[PDB]
Amino acid sequence: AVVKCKPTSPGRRHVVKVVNPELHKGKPFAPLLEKNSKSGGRNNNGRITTRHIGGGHKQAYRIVDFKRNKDGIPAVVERLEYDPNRSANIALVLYKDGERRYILAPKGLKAGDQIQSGVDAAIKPGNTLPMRNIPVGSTVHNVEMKPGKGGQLARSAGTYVQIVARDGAYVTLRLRSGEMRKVEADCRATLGEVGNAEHMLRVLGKAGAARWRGVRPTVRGTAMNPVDHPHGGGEGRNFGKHPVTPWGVQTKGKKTRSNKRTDKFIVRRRS
Amino acid sequence: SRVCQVTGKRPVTGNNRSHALNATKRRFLPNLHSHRFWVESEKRFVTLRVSAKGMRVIDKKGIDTVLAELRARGEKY
Amino acid sequence: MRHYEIVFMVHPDQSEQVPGMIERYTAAITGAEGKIHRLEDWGRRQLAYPINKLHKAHYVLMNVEAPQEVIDELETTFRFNDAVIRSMVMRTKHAVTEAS
Amino acid sequence: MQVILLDKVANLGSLGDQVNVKAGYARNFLVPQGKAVPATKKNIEFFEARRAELEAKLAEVLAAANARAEKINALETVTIASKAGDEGKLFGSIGTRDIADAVTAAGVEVAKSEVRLPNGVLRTTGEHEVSFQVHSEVFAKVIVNVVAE
RNA sequence: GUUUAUUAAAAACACAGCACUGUGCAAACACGAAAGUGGACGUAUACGGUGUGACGCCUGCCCGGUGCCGGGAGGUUAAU
Ligand SMILES: [Mg+2]
Ligand SMILES: [Mg+2]
Ligand SMILES: [Mg+2]
Ligand SMILES: [Mg+2]
Ligand SMILES: [Mg+2]
Ligand SMILES: [Mg+2]
Ligand SMILES: [Mg+2]
Ligand SMILES: [Mg+2]
Ligand SMILES: [Mg+2]
Ligand SMILES: [Mg+2]
Ligand SMILES: [Mg+2]
Ligand SMILES: [Mg+2]
Ligand SMILES: [Mg+2]
Ligand SMILES: [Mg+2]
Ligand SMILES: [Mg+2]
Ligand SMILES: [Mg+2]
Ligand SMILES: [Mg+2]
Ligand SMILES: [Mg+2]
Ligand code: NA
Repeated sequence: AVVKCKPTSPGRRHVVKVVNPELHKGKPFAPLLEKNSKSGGRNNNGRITTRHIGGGHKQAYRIVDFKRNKDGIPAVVERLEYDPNRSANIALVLYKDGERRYILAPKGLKAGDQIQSGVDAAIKPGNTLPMRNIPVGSTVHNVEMKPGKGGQLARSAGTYVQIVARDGAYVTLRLRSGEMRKVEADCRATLGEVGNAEHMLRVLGKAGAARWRGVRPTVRGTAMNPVDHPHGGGEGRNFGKHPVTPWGVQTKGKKTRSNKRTDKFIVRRRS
Repeated sequence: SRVCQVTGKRPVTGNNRSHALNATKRRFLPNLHSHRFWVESEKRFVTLRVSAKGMRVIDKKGIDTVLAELRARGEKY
Repeated sequence: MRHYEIVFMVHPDQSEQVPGMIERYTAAITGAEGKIHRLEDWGRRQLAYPINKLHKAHYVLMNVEAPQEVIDELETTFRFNDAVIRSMVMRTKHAVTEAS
Repeated sequence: MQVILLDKVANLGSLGDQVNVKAGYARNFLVPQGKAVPATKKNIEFFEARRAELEAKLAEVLAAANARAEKINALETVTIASKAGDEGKLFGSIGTRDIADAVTAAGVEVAKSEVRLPNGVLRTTGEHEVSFQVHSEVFAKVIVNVVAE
């Protein structure tokens, strides 16, 4: 799965590819596609609000079923498909009634496996249940934060959530960041980890590989002039300043979370 | 905009005076809050963006009295 | 065919549903062309130490002759059943019918 | 805020007092519900002078037929359908919704919000001691059973 | 590869890689008086910021100063 490229040229010497032979070679399921136009990090006002965004390959958007609300009807996986939008791979599933959908592909999922959602579903991976029927200690992913919201936690490749406790109406989750968080037990989760766990093992190898992922170069603040960045100035590699964002806020350790609305759900912050 | 529907209170302008009496322009904003008011006559709730003083006015008078004045002014609710 | 000895302890609040559990599992083994040799039901026994802050666990013993796949799905049933505490499956290399 | 009451309030009401409540209590709870109206002199005579007895009789003849539950036990200990697996373990829980409609003739007779569940929504096969608040002091104690069909 | 259009193409910038740090999602952050938008129809194997800069072998001591993080007993301390 992880292949080192031979150094036939610089820019190829350090490339490490993540090759999955089970990904569908061919076109994605057209009914579940739609346009996803690039923004270049610009917003309503046409101004850069997120730096280092722009370019990269054109990408169609795959409508992935995060809700997983086709309860009781079994589905069979037919393809593992590459998704340019997420780090995870997606699986095309066919329900018994003839409906096809895209779901996040869990680790042990391949073509032909059976999945279903609902309260009566089994505890095999790829099945979606409320975290009230899922046993405590189970490894889940695609976790809803509100009942019916859709599933926002543990969606990246190789990620998962551990159900740590169930105090009746709520369930405590250990997130991939190490944070303990309360979630309503009626929220839904898919059993197993997210597949494509070797995604983090890839090495881009060259500047161009990041460029065609839509990532524009980052200029260090200390390389700028004082008018551009709080870092910057000096007759050759001077810093003499506490590291800050381009807008003067201290970076290198300073809590920026200020919600007061969701702290009731956070059992313990990450460490 | 930030206007009380009952009293007509809107942002007024003033100065920030420092200890050195430096004057910088500032706005005084009304204490506005959207609030669903129960209209006993019409068997329904009417949401109004009112200042806190506007709420006190609605308690002093009736809600119907204030709605009549709002209707007279052309203020839609 | 392999001989297994299954001892599983049940929460002493679902004990009145234990007979429902018993015939569900025996049907699974018999349905899969197995055969139950012993089906002793020891009832509500004191534990030697608290398990899940409990005592009085309901012990059920059964010696069966089933194929592997039935046993694993039986163990899976025990694992995901919260009314079952501390199941225990062992090979016995012989059918056992004598009482305990 | 001075307010004149229209019915029995738990901790400050005697159906005719002019207690001094906080503005939020009157504005958001007491007035929008039929419990009190502001104590303007307009209302005070327009309360005391002519209805100091007719709303008293209306409340009393309304407390009657509400204190008349007639649903302390509707038919028997009512048995309600549900979908569940083994070991009890109600898959689809029973809530204030399902209790109300099933206990009555398809929910027409009784409303949905007067169902009190001390144990919360029902999550296991069995009979549970659910309450029923038809009126401000009415506690109907129907036993509801749930069966996995 | 990029750069001072019009005296500087470089050892400068970027870079893949590395590390720290923030961020549990109505994310942080940014643009906006706000609505809203980008981040992202993404979800910690993600995203932002900062420094360093393939790779190899490595990265030692100091928390006194400044900053940041945590604690709150005590002292001081605003409006009221
Ligand atoms: Mg960036
Ligand atoms: Mg970088
Ligand atoms: Mg840089
Ligand atoms: Mg310079
Ligand atoms: Mg500056
Ligand atoms: Mg500098
Ligand atoms: Mg410099
Ligand atoms: Mg120097
Ligand atoms: Mg250029
Ligand atoms: Mg040029
Ligand atoms: Mg030049
Ligand atoms: Mg020049
Ligand atoms: Mg030149
Ligand atoms: Mg420079
Ligand atoms: Mg340069
Ligand atoms: Mg450098
Ligand atoms: Mg120190
Ligand atoms: Mg401190
Ligand atoms: Na220090």
